[PDB]
Amino acid sequence: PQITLAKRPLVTIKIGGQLKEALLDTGADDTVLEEMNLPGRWKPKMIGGIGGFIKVRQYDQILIEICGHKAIGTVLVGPTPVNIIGRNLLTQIGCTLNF
Amino acid sequence: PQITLAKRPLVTIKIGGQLKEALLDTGADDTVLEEMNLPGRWKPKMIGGIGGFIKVRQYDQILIEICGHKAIGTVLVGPTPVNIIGRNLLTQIGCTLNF
Ligand SMILES: CC(C)[C@H](NC(=O)[C@H](C)NC(=O)OCc1ccccc1)C(=O)N[C@@H](Cc1ccccc1)[C@@H](O)[C@H](O)[C@H](Cc1ccccc1)NC(=O)[C@@H](NC(=O)[C@H](C)NC(=O)OCc1ccccc1)C(C)C
Repeated sequence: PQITLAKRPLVTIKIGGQLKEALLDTGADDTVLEEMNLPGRWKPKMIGGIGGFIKVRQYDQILIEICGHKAIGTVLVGPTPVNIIGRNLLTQIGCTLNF
Repeated sequence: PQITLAKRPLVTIKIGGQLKEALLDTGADDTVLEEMNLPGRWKPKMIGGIGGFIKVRQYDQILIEICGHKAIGTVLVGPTPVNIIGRNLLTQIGCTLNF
């Protein structure tokens, strides 16, 4: 589709067999999900943003469906106040910016 | 222009009599720039992201140009490590996400 930006670009996703919404985020290199249960091995990492840093669990090879398109890749889980799909999955679903 | 997302979507902007590089950010409500001098007597403002909140300065009716598309709006300034163009300006230049 084509999504305008007068509102937050919040879309429906499926991950871990759960429906959620997430922000399609051109300014995020990575994908960061609100605190949840995911099965699998992970490893601690740390990410930085506006407020500073946070600890997150990194999981690789996680599948997510975003507005009907599938992507598989790394996902970080931690205390973000919003789920964020970053350029790592956005490129897989063919997403681009246009003006 | 069509921008893809293998790399950070950095473009060149003109603001405040200065040329700068910044990130087109669909997950930023507001535009936020690294410390510079701007025209006007600013109002304080709180913004949050990954890691909590920071206090920044808000300057309204600021002239900005992005890839030759002019826009006027609020621009915040404070301790971002990167310049960010938020949806407040992205909608003015007719920017959309597409897939
Ligand atoms: C991982 C990402 C989330 C991202 N950071 C990165 O990509 C970093 C630098 N990458 C990285 O990989 O480094 C860590 C690392 C190190 C070692 C190993 C592994 C990893 C990030 O924070 N990205 C931000 C840009 C940035 C980049 C570098 C440094 C600082 C900032 C925005 O693009 C990103 O789009 C976030 C998304 C977001 C939205 C909401 C909550 C949390 C995060 N938006 C924001 O941070 C913006 N906030 C907003 O848009 C908020 C929600 N609005 C707002 O606060 O308005 C007023 C308000 C007032 C009162 C209450 C509420 C709101 C902010 C820039 C304006």
